Amino acid sequence: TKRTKKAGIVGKYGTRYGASLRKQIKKMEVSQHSKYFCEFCGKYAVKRKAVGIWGCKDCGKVKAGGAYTLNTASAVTVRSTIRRLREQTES
Amino acid sequence: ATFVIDCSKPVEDKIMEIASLEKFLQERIKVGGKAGALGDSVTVTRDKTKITVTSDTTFSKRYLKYLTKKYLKKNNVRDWLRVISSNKDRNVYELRYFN
Amino acid sequence: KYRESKKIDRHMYHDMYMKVKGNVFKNKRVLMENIHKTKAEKAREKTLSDQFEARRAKNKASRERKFARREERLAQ
RNA sequence: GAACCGGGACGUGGCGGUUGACGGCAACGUUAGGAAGUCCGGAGACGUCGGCGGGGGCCUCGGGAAGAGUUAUCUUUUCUGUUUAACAGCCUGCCCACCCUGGAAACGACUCAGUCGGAGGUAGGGUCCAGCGGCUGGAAGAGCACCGCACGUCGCGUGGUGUCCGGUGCGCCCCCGGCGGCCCUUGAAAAUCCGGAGGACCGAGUGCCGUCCACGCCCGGUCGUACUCAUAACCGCAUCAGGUCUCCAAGGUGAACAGCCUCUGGUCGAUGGAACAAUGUAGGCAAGGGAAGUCGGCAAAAUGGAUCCGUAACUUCGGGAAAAGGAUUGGCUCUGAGGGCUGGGAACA
RNA sequence: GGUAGUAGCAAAUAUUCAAAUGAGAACUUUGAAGGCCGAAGAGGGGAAAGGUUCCAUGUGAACGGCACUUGCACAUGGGUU
Ligand SMILES: [K+]
Ligand SMILES: [K+]
Ligand SMILES: [K+]
Ligand SMILES: [K+]
Ligand SMILES: [K+]
Ligand SMILES: [K+]
Ligand SMILES: [K+]
Ligand SMILES: [K+]
Ligand SMILES: [K+]
Ligand SMILES: [Mg+2]
Ligand SMILES: [Mg+2]
Ligand SMILES: [Mg+2]
Ligand SMILES: [Mg+2]
Ligand SMILES: [Mg+2]
Ligand SMILES: [Mg+2]
Ligand SMILES: [Mg+2]
Ligand SMILES: [Mg+2]
Ligand SMILES: [Zn+2]
Repeated sequence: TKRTKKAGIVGKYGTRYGASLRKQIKKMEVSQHSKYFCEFCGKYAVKRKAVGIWGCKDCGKVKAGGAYTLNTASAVTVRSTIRRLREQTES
Repeated sequence: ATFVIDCSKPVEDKIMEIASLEKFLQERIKVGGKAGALGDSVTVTRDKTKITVTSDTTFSKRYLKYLTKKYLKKNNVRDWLRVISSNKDRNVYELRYFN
Repeated sequence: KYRESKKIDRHMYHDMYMKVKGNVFKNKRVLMENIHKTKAEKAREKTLSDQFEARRAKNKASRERKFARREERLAQ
C-alpha cells in the first residue's frame, strides 16, 4: 500500500524542520543512499562509503566522486575540457 | 522388577506385623492409576520376615518406599523406624532404628 | 522437501516460493491443498486436450478413408 | 597433583643433501625440511544501532536411584543434591571464505530482512576458518550425597553404595558469527609477534655441513597482597537519612532488572515502658450540593492495563490521535486453528 | 549561673518465649517462633580513599548521645608467602 502520499524517505523526520527543508534534503537523501552503475565491472553495486567516496561491492573498486552523487555535473564538463585540451596539445 | 522389604529386625523386636504390611501394600498399590488392582500384573507375597513385590511391568522402588512410609505413619511407628536401602542389594529395603 | 521429492518442479517451486513470500498462503494445509488442486487441474486439462486431439485425428483418418472409397467408386 | 611461559647449554635419536623434504589438478596438508645485508604484507587494531544464527552458564519439564518434609484425609506426590578444571591427543567442521567438474530464460537459487549468478548460478565433490563443540588422558584415586564399624578423654580413623537417561525455549547473563541501517560524525598509537620477495655465502662419503623436529638438563629478580569499600572502616568537624566508579543477579504474577510475595545469603541495628488530651506530622473516609472557597481548582478527586468499534477542526500531509465517543474483562467445562523427527496420493502411518 | 532536669530521644514495618553466663541482662551467646531486605539487595567482590580498622585472649577508667557481661573502644599477642 502507498504508505506516504509525498514524503517518501523524509518521513523519518516527522513534522520537524519545515516542509521546504525536508523537500530540499530529499534529493540528497535519495541520491546518497542509491546504487550507481559501475563502469569497471558493469554492475549496479556502487555505494557511498563516506562523503565523496564510492566503492563497488562486486569488483571492489573505490572511486572519489561527489559528496552525495557518484558523479557531479561539473565533473563531466571538466573531463570534456581536459580531453579537448589534451587533443589540441597532442595534435 | 522384583523388590523386597526386610522387616526381620522389627519382627524379632515384636513391633511389626508382616501380614498387616502385606495387606496395606495390596490395598494401596496402584496399577494403571487405580488402587488395589494388583491382579496378574502385580503380585505381593509375604514371608516370616521379608515381603516381596513383583510386577511384570516396570516398577519404581521409590513408590514402595513411599507406601511403606505411609504405612509406618498410619501405624504410629514412623518416629521409631525408617526405610533405608541396603548397602549390597539394589532391589531391597530395610527397616531400622535411628538413634 | 516437495522439490526434493519431485512432487513439484523448479518452476512451480519458484512460483510457490514467491507467493509464500507474498503472504498468499496462511499455513501448511492451504499451501498443500493449492498445490494438489493446481496439479489436478493441469492433469485434467492435459488429458482432455489429448483425448480431443486423438478423436480429431481418428475422425480425420475415417474421413480420408471414406473419401478414398468414394474416389474408387467414381473411378469404377 | 597435574600443566604452561621466558631464557641458557649441551647430549641422544630423527630429518635433508638431486646441498636445502614429501603429497594434492586445486583450495591446501604433513611433527622436521638452508641462509646474510636489503625490501614488503599482516596481526596488535578499534564507532554506534537493528534482525537472525551458534556456543557456555542459568532457568525449566519428565524418568531412575539416595536422603529428607507432609500423611485426621489425598498425594508413584513436595524438597535437596545427582559434579568434572588448566593442559595433551584424536574427531567434528556452524555462518562465511576458497577450490575442482560443468555451462544456465520456461531463468534459477535464496534470507526474518536482504541478496547471488557467463566476472560462471543451481547441482555434484572437496579445502579452510570458530568453537566457551564431542571422545579419551588429567580422572575418580578427587568433590558431593547416603549407609555402616570404631576411639568414645587427643586415631585430621576405617569401610561400602551412587554420582544415571531424556525433553524443551521470541526465556535470562556472557562470548562468537554473518547481514543490514546511520554519519558534512567513518569512530588511537606503539611495544611485540608471524609471514613473505631476494639468494651474497655455505658440504661431504662413510663422514661432513645444516636442522623452527622429539626426548633429556639448569634457572627464573624487585615491590603490592590483611581488612572496609560504606544508613559506623572514604568525604561531609560525628558511628551525619547527604555524596562517592564498577562486576554477579533465582522463583511467581505480570509486556517488563515496574509494583507486590517468596528461595540462597543477610538481618530485626535504629534507647525502652505506660496512656491514647489539645495542637501538630503522615495517611483515609464522609450524607445533599459541586469551585459558591481561593489571587489562582493550590491540594485532593476523577482517568488509567488489555481487546473490539470509532475518532473532528486544522495541517508543513509527516501529524493532530491514546483525539473525542462507546462495549468487554472472573471461574469452570470444552471446540477449532497455528509444528518437528522417522519410514516408500507419504494427500499416509 | 537562670534558662533546665527543660527543648528534645519519633524516617528505613518487629519483636516474642525458654535457657546459659554474669554482682548486675529489654540491649551478650544458644535454640524456637513471628517479620523485613527480595538478585538495578539490607547478598557476594573489587577501583579510589583509609591504614591495622583484620584474627585470638582479656578489660579498671573514658568512648560506643539509654544500657552492656559488650566492641570498628582499650591492653597484650598474631596475621599479608
Ligand atoms: K584501543
Ligand atoms: K555497522
Ligand atoms: K589457561
Ligand atoms: K626467506
Ligand atoms: K591476598
Ligand atoms: K577499594
Ligand atoms: K473557583
Ligand atoms: K480575583
Ligand atoms: K560479666
Ligand atoms: Mg535506532
Ligand atoms: Mg524459566
Ligand atoms: Mg568416590
Ligand atoms: Mg626463499
Ligand atoms: Mg578534614
Ligand atoms: Mg508471563
Ligand atoms: Mg544488573
Ligand atoms: Mg574484630
Ligand atoms: Zn564494480
